[PDB]
Order: sequence, then C-alpha cells, then structure tokens
Amino acid sequence: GKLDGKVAVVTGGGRGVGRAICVAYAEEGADVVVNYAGNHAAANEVVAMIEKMGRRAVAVQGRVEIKAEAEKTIQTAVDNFGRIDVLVNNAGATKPAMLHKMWDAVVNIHLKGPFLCVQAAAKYFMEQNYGKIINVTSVAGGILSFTMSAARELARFNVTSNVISLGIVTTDMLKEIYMRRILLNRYAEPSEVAPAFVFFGCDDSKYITGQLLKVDGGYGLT
Repeated sequence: GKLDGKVAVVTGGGRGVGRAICVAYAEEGADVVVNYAGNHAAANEVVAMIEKMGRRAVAVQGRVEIKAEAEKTIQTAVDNFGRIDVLVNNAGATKPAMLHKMWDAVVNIHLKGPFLCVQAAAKYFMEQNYGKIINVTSVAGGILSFTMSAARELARFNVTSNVISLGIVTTDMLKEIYMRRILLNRYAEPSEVAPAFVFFGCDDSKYITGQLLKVDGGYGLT
C-alpha cells in the first residue's frame, strides 16, 4: 500500500470527496482520523467502513477554524496512532459559497482552518522529520500562496505542501463551470478524485511540493 504505516487526518471526512479520500487512504494502508464539524453519524459510517476493511480509523469533532479544535483534531492522530503523516485540509472546500458567481474575500475566510491545522501539525512534522499537506479549494494572496509558503518553510523537515483544486461536479453534489456539466449530465464519482489525494499524500510526490493540480476535466481549456 502507498500509505502503509502512515497516519492521515482528513478534515470534513464524513461525506462526499472527504469520505472518498478516507476510504482510498485506508485502502492504501493508512490509519485515518475522520474529522467532522457536525455529522458525527456520517463520520462513524466512514470509520465503520474502514474497520470492515481491516484498517483503523477514529472520528473526531472539530470546526478547524477554531484554534483549539484544530489542535484537538491533529492531537487525535498522535494520541491514537502515534504520529500524523498526512493532513488533508478538505473541510469547507465545496460549500455553496465556494461554487457561486462573484471572491477574494470568500477564499480568505476558508483559509483560516487550513492555516490553524498546518500550524498545529507542524510541531509533529518537525519531530517526525516528515509530513504531507494537501490543501483543497474550488476553481474561481489565498490558498495557493499559503500552500507555497508552507512548502518553503517546512521543506527542510521533509514536508511537502500541495493543493488540489476541484472543478467538476461530483455525484454527491452558480458558476458556469458547474452549470455546463449539470446541463450536460457529466458527473464524476468522488472515488475518481481520491487518487490525486493519494498521489500528493504519499512518497510518489516526495520531490513535488508547492504545486497545484486542477481536477477540472479540461474546462479551463475553453
């Protein structure tokens, strides 16, 4: 498994793309912390699917824009599994505000949770001399600049910091990039987006940091 021996924290992991990431990570050998803000029952369903595979997972409640709750979420990984290898800042990436026509003041409120989670994980990445950060956003001083800042400051601890921009309509789920696909009935399953998170979360990307992958089906090519 690409993630054998690794511990991953996925914020907003109970549904949708977050749930697909947790399942894909467990499939690749990870121990998984399923963070949720509200839907405990959905996060427990992910934990149950992962345990049925023969892997390990725990759910944790936290709104990670609140600093103590970001720390709690990171600490749950260390307390249950001893370390935190991968942090996936998924929570909030495809909120309705993230999909509508307008924008630079919407991306700076969604930037506080990723900032606090990285800040809390950094202590452990430094002790481990290893870490993986994946930020998540949706297509349109913000998330990309923060991705590269962390990449530069944590490189010497063997931490990579990358970002995935989601730009397709997933089946679990008014900007023209999504109107086009809805009228054309072209949907992606969340499971089809998870491999990019496995890539940026395992040693396939050891030498790839500060970079963006746009999961948008080529839409920007028009």
